Amino acid sequence: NMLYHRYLKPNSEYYKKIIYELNDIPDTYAVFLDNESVWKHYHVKGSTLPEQGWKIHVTSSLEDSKDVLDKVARLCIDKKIEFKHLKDKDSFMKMNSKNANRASSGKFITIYPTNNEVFVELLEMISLAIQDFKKGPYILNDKRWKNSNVFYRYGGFKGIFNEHGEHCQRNPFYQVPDFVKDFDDYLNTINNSRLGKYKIETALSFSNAGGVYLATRKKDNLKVIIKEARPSAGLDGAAQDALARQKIEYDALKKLKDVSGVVNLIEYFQEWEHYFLVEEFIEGRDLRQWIAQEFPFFEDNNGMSNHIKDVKMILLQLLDLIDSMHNQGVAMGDLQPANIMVTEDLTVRIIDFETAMPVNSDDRPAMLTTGFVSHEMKVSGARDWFGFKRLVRYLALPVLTSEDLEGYLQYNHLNWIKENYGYEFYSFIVDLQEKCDKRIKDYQTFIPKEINLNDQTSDFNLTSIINKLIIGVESSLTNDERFINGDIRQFEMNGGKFNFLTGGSGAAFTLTKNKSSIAEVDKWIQSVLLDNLPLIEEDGLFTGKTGILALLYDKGYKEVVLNELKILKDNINQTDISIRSGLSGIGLFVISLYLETENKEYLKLAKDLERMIKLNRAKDKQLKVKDWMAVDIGVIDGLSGVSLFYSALYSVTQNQKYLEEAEVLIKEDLESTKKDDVTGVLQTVDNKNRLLPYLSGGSIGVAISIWFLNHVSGQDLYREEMNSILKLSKTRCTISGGLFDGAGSFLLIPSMVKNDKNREVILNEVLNLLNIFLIEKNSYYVYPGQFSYRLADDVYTGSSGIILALMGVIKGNPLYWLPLVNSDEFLARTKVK
Repeated sequence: NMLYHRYLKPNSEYYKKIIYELNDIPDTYAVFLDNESVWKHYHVKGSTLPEQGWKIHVTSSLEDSKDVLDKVARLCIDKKIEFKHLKDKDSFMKMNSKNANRASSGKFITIYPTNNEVFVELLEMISLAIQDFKKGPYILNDKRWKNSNVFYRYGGFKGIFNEHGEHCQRNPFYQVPDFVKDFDDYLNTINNSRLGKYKIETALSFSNAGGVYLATRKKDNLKVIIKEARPSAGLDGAAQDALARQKIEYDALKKLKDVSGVVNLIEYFQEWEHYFLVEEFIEGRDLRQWIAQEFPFFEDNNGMSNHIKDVKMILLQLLDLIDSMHNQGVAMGDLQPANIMVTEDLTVRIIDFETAMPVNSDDRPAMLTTGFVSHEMKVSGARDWFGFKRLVRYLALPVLTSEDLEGYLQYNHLNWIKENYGYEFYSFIVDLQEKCDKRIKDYQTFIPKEINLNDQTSDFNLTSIINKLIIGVESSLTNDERFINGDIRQFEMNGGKFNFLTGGSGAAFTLTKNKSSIAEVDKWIQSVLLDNLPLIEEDGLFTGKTGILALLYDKGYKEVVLNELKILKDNINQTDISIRSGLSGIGLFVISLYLETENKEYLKLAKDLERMIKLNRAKDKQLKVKDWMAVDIGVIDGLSGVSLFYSALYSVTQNQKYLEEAEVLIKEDLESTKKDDVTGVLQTVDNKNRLLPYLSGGSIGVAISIWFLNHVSGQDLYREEMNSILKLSKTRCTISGGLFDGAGSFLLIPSMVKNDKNREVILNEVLNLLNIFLIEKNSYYVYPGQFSYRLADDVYTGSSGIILALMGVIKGNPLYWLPLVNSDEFLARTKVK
């Protein structure tokens, strides 16, 4: 999810992507680099090393980090010792940023002396060469010498990979082996309170920069936040350490001690070698959390006026607070929902000022929160106001957007606010907006956009939406190998450029269903794709070859598909049973091919795949998840998905066993659901205890599997659960718009509803949701990808997924997003009898 930032290349509506070598190496060394690892390996001579011994770590500050590798590595070659170091300055940053993992932070060079003797031998003569230098980050994993950047401790050298996941331990603190404890006592002997007035209960968070600690002042009982900043550790894009940031938080907290909204400074001192900022411990939630917990996501016809109250209250306080801050010449330089807190009585507080900057300064900040920023703002104070301006609309409609799409989605958003709230609240928002507009004009020449709401209208005609999204896709063909722009996964994942989920086949399949762009599709299939087939190892329905084979077969490439089918069993991944990428998805494809060709060899293969699924299930009951957005419940990556396979297999088999299995797999997924007490809506429960509606990981997925179970068998099982899931149609707003993870999921609800009067309401509800996202551009429609930061045309997040869902509604086909052979006939062919 944080990966998205890497794909916000300037001046594009699409997701597009934006060394420590030594001097004169002796031939006695083998050098291994890394397009994978952070480590640049140095193997010495020919002989390998002990599995575990005492190792030396060398840390280094930034100012001159090159002068510490130019020296230490050469004594690692004078004595001919084995070592490894970070690849590049870039890799240095990842290990030594605020963000970095403390466990192995600081570690720049790792030296491997064999054991005991050469270790102490080395550790001394290193410190003679690197003694006249700036100190680097202390490694909280190791022990230190004097004022030395030389560290040490015991651990494995070349970590084996075992059953429980060895790596032979590196922990946030210091440790001792129960084995070689004796030699530990040796070096012990060669090696040469202000916060005592606080009782530290617990720590909220730690980081590479330091901890944040809940403490009660010794005899006073006042709860305080204690913010640690250890020097030179936790670097910024700006190359500023934890300290420099802390002594900017300090300056600001005083300078606005008079503002009662701002957190109040208690004290600020030094200790061991660290620096501590003590502040007043505030109770409530950030606006992100407040929105998550308090926003009326479910549409009840008992009004939404309560929320209008609280928003108006919160925003006005915030308007005051920002004015106060700007009086004192300080801009809180990251104005966005994370940094605004709000107590149980809804008192607006600002808590972190590490990003504070003098208003009137035109310096690029270290950190920009996409969604609450614009490249138009060139001055610190104006950045605050723009933040607030966007935050204003956000509390009304909590749906992120980037500057690249804001030109479109402001229409959709503002129109939504009116249609759903009073005109009074619409006009409140739009006034407070323009109230911000020229608080900006104070700091900089800013000539704002003139918005007329009647220039964009929301669309509820399925044929119109499908037609216009198609015309969009046709107008948006890349002339390259991807065919369409899509999610970042086109670049991040194997086969992502070609597969059904994020690649060209998704669009080509969709365009084919709408009889559009035949020549463009034929060109892409012939010039690209067929040549890329041999390079896609994965067989997955969405992620790999099988979804592509569906496209290919429909388009007339029997010979290719039939040869692929011959190869399909022989080498088949068997650890994975999901619809996304495992045996269920493949099996579903294989059954569809059976139905189309009536070749009984495909039925046999389908039964072989089932046996593999049975085996996998027996082996262990833990599902394996490869995508970072994958969740082991529901239709895409869990057991509901596998039930799709059993149901389909049942249809071509008439064998009750498969039907009973289909049922059991749904039952199992239903155990991880939770019915809400107020609103009677059923959702799935994540492992992170998140509640999910979406097609990917959510209850809409489970409903689809119930529907298909019922479709093949002529039953009406799980009606109670079903009815509780269709109630999700009352959802207003979602984080994102896409079929898998966003609004598009909800389009699948109406396609499951038999009677029309009930359907038409549900359809209208879900089209209200779609219309937050559906972008009018030129004469046609396009669609925002994940987080509405850029447009996407793929199935996973973009317009192709929407089109398929919408055609699903028309056809009463909740399975229409699956890339199956034929598929216009699939329901008819799998129906009961």
